[PDB]
Amino acid sequence: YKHKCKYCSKVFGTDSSLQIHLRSHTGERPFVCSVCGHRFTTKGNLKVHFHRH
Amino acid sequence: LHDDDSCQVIPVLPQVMMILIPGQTLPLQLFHPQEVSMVRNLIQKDRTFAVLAYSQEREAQFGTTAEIYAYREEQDFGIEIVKVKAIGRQRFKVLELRTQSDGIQQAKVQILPECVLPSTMSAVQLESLNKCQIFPSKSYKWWQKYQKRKFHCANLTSWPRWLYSLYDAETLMDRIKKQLREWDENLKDDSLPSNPIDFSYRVAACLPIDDVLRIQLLKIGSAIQRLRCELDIMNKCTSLCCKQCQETEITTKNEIFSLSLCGPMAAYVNPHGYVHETLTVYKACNLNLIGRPSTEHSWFPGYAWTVAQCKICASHIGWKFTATKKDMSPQKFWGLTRSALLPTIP
Amino acid sequence: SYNYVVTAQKPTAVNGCVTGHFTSAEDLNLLIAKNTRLEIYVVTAEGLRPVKEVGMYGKIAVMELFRPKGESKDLLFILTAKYNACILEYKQSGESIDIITRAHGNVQDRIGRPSETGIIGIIDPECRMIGLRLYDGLFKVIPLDRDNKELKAFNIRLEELHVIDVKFLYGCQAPTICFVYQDPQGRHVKTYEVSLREKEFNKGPWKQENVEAEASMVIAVPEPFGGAIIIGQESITYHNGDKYLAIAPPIIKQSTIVCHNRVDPNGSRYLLGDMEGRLFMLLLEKEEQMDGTVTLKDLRVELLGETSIAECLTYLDNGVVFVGSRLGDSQLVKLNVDSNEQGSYVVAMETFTNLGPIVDMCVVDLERQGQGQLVTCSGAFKEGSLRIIRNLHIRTVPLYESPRKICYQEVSQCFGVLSSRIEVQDTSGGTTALRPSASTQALSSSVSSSKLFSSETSFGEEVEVHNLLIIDQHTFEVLHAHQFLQNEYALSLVSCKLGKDPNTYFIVGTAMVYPEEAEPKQGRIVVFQYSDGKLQTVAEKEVKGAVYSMVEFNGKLLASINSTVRLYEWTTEKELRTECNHYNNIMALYLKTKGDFILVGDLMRSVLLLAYKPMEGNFEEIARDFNPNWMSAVEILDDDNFLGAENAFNLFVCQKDSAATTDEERQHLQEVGLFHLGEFVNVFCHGSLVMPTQGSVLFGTVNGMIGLVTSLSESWYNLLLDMQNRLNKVIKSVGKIEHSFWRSFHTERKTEPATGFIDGDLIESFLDISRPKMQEVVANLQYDDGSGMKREATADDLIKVVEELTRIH
Ligand SMILES: Nc1cccc2c1C(=O)N([C@H]1CCC(=O)NC1=O)C2=O
Ligand SMILES: [Zn+2]
Ligand SMILES: [Zn+2]
Ligand SMILES: [Zn+2]
Repeated sequence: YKHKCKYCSKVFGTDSSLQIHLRSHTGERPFVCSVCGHRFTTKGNLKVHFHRH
Repeated sequence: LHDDDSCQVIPVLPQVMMILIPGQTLPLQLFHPQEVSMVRNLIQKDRTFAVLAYSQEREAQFGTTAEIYAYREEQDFGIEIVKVKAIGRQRFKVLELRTQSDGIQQAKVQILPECVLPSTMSAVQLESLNKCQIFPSKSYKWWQKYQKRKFHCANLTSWPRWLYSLYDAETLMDRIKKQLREWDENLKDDSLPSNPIDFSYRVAACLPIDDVLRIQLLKIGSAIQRLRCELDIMNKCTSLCCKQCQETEITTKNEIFSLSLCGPMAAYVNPHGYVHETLTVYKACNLNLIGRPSTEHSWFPGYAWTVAQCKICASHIGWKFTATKKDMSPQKFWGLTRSALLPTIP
Repeated sequence: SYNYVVTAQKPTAVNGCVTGHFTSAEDLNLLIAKNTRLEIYVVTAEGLRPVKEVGMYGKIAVMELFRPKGESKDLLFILTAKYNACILEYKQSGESIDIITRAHGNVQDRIGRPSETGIIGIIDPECRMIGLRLYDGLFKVIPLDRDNKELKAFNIRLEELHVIDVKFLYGCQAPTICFVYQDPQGRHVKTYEVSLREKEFNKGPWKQENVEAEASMVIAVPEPFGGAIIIGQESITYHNGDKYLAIAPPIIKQSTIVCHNRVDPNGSRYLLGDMEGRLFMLLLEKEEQMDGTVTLKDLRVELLGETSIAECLTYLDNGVVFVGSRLGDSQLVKLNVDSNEQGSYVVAMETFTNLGPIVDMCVVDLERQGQGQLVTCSGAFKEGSLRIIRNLHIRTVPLYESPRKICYQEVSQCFGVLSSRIEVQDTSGGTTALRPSASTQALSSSVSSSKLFSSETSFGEEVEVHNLLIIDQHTFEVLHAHQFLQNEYALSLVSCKLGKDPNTYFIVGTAMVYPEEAEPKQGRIVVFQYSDGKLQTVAEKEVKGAVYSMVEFNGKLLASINSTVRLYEWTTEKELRTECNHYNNIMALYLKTKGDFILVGDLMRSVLLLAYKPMEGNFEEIARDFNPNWMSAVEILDDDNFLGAENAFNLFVCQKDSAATTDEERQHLQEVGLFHLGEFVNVFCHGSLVMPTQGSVLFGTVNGMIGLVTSLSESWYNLLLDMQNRLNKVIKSVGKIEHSFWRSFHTERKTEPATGFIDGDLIESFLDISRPKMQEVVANLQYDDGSGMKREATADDLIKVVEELTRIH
């Protein structure tokens, strides 16, 4: 609805609060399916899997 | 409670993708303001909105009114998140769904009536034995007397008593509730409704069935027909397969058990507002695990979850749970999502 | 399509009988209720003299006589099953006998659960009010004032919802109710004073904490004593205030007392009937005291003898009782002071033909005259019988057991009947009979040697033993009785030739019924021949379900198995081989055929139209109509129209849509006719009892009524429908009940006006009215004769059209 995080999809009020949080997703496989909890390494990987739900 | 056969215009929340059965509860999490203000205006007038039962695309032909009974605001991280619980009420067939400027589509629906039928013997019962139609109620020799006395007057028709028992509501539930006691050890005879209408609808929301069977029961109006169709599913569809590849058996009915007080299949919600009817089973087959167990937002406290997928088509079927302490039993079980399953007849 | 329904034989079973002084203050009347008919007799010295028979636009549900202060003779209160209330009076002007309606009204309540123990209607001894038990939790009170011609009433809130039986007590300071109810803490008797002033309940004279588990009957004992007698499964008690008696006579423990009748006005002798036909005398031992009082000392029960299975008893006079029977013939019995050598005080005087219940029937031309006779399985248990019905001549063949299905085998010149008798587990291995019956007394006998079903504990309960009986078509002597397998339940029966085989066989379809198993997983289709006086099994096919229904289908055998419809072929090796299966979601109870079309139906009025495809060797579903409601019988009127019998006592006709452009439209069958018959149809049957209209379907019902359904032209239907409205303006209806209300399609929840059906009984009564009323109904009535102009109809024109319609039965 506003400033969504690219990895876990959680939305934040401002872009300030978003990158305060975006530093939390540091890991070897950072993108999370907002339905499974399945984790992926690239944004596209998550996109394909997300659209198979 | 709307009127019967009447027409009403009822708002429709566009995020909902769930076939709601009367009496079943629908949990929701809403971030968008249009829908948040939509819930707030409902909690004043009627509290009811319409939940369409999708065939999917956007093709819906029946649905159910849903009534808000719970409401909680969390204003965390600068974003107003509203969690609201609804309960399904009356069935309807859709007439026109006019989509409105803000987004919420309005629906002209015809409120479906509930077909109540008299006993199958009320037509033939001899007036001299009306005086005997009330029994001192509850064993399986007891059920042998109930049939010999309730259907004594079958001797005046061209059918026996045992056929009439197969359309007797009271008999159908005792048979249905026999098998629910197999899925739930925490299940007392009083935990189940006594009305045949409400009882069929509760069983409708409890069975792990795909949308097609879930819709088919909604189209059924007489409770007798609902109960028999439900008892039929329970008996024939012993096996549960991957709804995607359709030939991969994930688990069977012998493995269904109840982990929480809420039964063998309750609606859980994940951190981002997705609802999962999660059937808890002992053993499961043809599943690949993904990742290492995590405890974040674990629906069953004390257990760590792990994503599970079909070995064949790689679809999402559910999660494997493991005990994080050691004194707990089961030390392991699987939470299977209902949208992923397809009951089958071996 | 448009249909015409006429009664060929009026309802014969009795559902009521009261005595009193309805015609003369000095005469003793016997009033008999026959569903829609009311009969009046006067009790004589020789027997019964008929006085007047009438029909109502209703099913008579309450029939009681009463005499409010200042009335010459007794009045008649009648309530119909659609809740038409009325008070009637007898008025004879020389030879003009007429039942006039002193008051009338409908007591139906929009709100309300119809009670489990049925409609109860009681009147207080002082004729001050009519008490009605219609719905749980309420009590309807019709106050009896000479200024209440509309029967306006009110309700009283009843705690205690499940009420068993209720009566007004005698000798009370205020109108008092006495009733037995059941709540969680056992079964009880309680009393409530009824205030017509405050229109509510006041405290009752007594309330007895607990009473017998199965206390089912409340008898109010008259003014010499007071109080009430409660009767149950094992005990008979008397309650009044602090007085109490109770007996547990072992003589009544063997069956349930289900009707009673007070003998004398002081209430010291009662007749009790049970479900097996025993007739008892209940005696109240009175003790004459030295002051003026009388005290009740004890209760005593004596077995009088045997009768028909009694729905109602009524003592006439001079030791003559009338036995009203639903399951068998009604009787006049005589009671004698000294019991005969056999130990019975009961002697038969007269019987009355009761065709009901007709559970199966078939039309035969035994006399080969192209006439046709109706042969029915009727009655149940020891009342069971065949009845041969002719144009109305009724012959009776006692069976002393329940016939279930019948069919005719012309080549063998005999009948084949599926039958059921009750036997009770013996102390040895087996089960011994209750009485000698057709099954047990044949010329030759056989038992199934099948052993197809090789892998419970009966105690002393009842079991059903099923037989195929071969009945000679001329003597009706049971030529052979074949007993089926233990726990086998014979369901369907057909006679026919199969394949290229010149033999005519009896085919029987069954189910294996075990009390542990809810739905049957096993059945048999057995092929019998019967050629040289002896009955031989010609192969048997095991099936995985109940064979509910069977039809000969174009030299093949069509059959239902649970939800499956299956076509069977007859090989040269004389056995059954499956050709094709059509699996349904509905359970295939009803199975009717016509050419290549097959009609399938279940108990909830799901109607299905399959068609056999000769080029593909398969079945194809043509159309469907589901409408949740109980169905009892169904039949094919022609390739396009299907007739059904559904709740409550309704007939319906669905049709294949002629306005079908979309394939969705062609797959739904439209309802084209609705009608309230007033009877519960057990079997339709194509055939006619005689030598304009097209088709002839007979049907038998539970009350023994036999009706005929035929189809009309649109020209004829439209005309006779105008007549119905015109005859209804001139025909005086007994309870002042509208015909259009009575024929309205009726559920416990729905009522829709009748349609597509013409009441043939109303049409035929055009001939019985006089020519002033006759010329009144024809006035301004245009008529589609051969000439394309529609001329006014003369009444003498209409005598000719109705006289032709009587010729169909
Ligand atoms: N932490 C995340 C993150 C994204 C999606 C999910 C979760 C998560 O825990 N669940 C489920 C699956 C496992 C479980 O028991 N509870 C949940 O909420 C998700 O769908
Ligand atoms: Zn994030
Ligand atoms: Zn996913
Ligand atoms: Zn798969």
